Amino acid sequence: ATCAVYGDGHYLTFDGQSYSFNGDCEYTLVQNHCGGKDSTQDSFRVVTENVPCGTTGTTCSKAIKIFLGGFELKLSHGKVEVIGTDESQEVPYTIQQMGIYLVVDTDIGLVLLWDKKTSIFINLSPEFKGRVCGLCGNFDDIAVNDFATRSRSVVGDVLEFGNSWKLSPSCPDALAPKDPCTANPFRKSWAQKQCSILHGPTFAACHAHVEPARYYEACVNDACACDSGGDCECFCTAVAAYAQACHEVGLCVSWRTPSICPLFCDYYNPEGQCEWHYQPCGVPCLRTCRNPRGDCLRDVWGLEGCYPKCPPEAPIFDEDKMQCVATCP
Amino acid sequence: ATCAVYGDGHYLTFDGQSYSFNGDCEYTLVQNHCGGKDSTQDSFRVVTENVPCGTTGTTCSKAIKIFLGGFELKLSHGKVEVIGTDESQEVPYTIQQMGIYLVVDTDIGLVLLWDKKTSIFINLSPEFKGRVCGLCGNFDDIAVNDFATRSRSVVGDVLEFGNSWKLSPSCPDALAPKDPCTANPFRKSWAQKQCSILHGPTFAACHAHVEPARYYEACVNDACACDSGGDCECFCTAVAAYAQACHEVGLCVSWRTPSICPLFCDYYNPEGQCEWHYQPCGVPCLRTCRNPRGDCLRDVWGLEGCYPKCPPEAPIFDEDKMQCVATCP
Ligand SMILES: [Ca+2]
Ligand SMILES: [Ca+2]
Repeated sequence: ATCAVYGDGHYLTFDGQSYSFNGDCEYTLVQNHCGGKDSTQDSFRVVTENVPCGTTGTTCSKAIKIFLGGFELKLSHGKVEVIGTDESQEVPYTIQQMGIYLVVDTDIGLVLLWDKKTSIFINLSPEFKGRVCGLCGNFDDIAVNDFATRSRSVVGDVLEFGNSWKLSPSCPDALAPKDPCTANPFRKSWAQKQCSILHGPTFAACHAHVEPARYYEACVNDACACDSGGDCECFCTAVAAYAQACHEVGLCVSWRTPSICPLFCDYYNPEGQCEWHYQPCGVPCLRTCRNPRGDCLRDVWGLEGCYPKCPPEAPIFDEDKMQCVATCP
Repeated sequence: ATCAVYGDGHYLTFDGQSYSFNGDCEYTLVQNHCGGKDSTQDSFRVVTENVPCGTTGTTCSKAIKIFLGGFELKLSHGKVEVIGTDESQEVPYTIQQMGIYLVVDTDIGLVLLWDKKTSIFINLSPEFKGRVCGLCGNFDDIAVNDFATRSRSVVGDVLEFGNSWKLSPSCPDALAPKDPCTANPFRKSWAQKQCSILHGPTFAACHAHVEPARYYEACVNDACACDSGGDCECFCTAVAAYAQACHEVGLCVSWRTPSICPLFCDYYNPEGQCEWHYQPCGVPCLRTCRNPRGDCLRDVWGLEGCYPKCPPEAPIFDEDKMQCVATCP
């Protein structure tokens, strides 16, 4: 159970519902109290804005704003921005970047994952079941009642469900998308050649467990649509979505190849030093000044991305100068 | 003095002449005896074929064939293929891959550099001056007489000069190219943003020496034209052309950034081992079973690409399993 918003309008609910829509507006994914009685009076809210990326019109998210007790977080250009420093209580969120994921976790039990480019995953702890409303549907493990359109009513119109959670009072109404591959037929051969890796023998373990046909067509559509420049990032995000979906099951897999989506972990390594090896499965509990060896958050998973390989001498990471120091003074 | 064929129809002669043309045919760059008296009776010849890469019609080279004493080399799909094993004399060429360059050298003194995708550079030793004919012009350090169109005549028509060196008797005549950026105006902003790095402070050392305006517009044109997919490779080749042109002067520079054209030298490193650090300047003389420490070819330059960093124990490279073994048994 985890919200899966990625690429161009691909969504997967907690209860396991897959739909699609595109719209250039502001939307909220997770709300507290559903606008009613404030039971826990926390009023958590996560919102996002879509920009017309790509000439096909298939917009993708650009910025994410998080509201928590009068505290606001702005995510844009790969840098975290905070607006509003309430002089009460304290900081309730932790900002941590792991691999190619930007992770923010709340003391309430809310965990968000950010690829810093397009994708985003939201998971909810079981104590908040049912009483959550948004585009991700009610967290009740029932794919039937996940279409509550701000009025406790389930409607078969995915477009109506998506439009019901717009934020700007004066914002253009979203509409059904076109066919990216029919729009760009000349890219179809290259797109199929690139996205065929998912059905290749490398991902056979996940193929034997889940059905990647939806993710396969998602990769094809994303590659077809991405035509204004930098299609490599579109393809990499499309693949990494299914990679994470397989990883969260529990069985680690490896899919990176120097010809496709190549990381450059050597760059962070300074001169005369080599302590950054890519970890496919995902690093276990680490040690650093902020998070000691004995302390770790197990709600996170292996994920992916370059991680430092600190020497046995000074294995603690610093997180301020991106190196392994013995201890932060 | 070095032939510089790269991207989509970009050529620079030994004597320093820059022109451009595109054509889907077979052409010869360097010929021996110019079809006349065989002085050294070596009859060296390098030929190439152009394929309609990209929807703009700007073709780029795909395969290179080398003729040397009845020995033929086929270069396609990133793998070297040899056709014709004469049962006389011996092998006169050495096939070696260094960094992101595939290098073949002849005992005569001919050196070729291959990026395995599009680009190619040809240098000539001084003993072969003047008596060489081809698209690269006569090797006499004179930009005036480099337009010999197979008849010892210089013609101001670059198109005519290019067509005069076609090989297939029945092959379509080449024509002047269009404007890639006018063809794809929506890509102009992204292309300028990507190609502006050359004029950025990183390459100021070469900016203070050579004039990169031609290379700047070449990068812009290449990024504009590359639209059928994989524009990242087009941009990377366009940048690396100027990078090599600056490197051959003598002053080493660094331009790689994990956000742009990122190498994945970590991949070659096996588990528990980190002995592949990217070298910007280019590795000095190496040691291996084929080429010992005392033996090295100094005609080559630093170039670029991932190189192994063998430990002080077993520093010899094997070249058969891509690792550093003590000595080949
Ligand atoms: Ca539901
Ligand atoms: Ca000349």
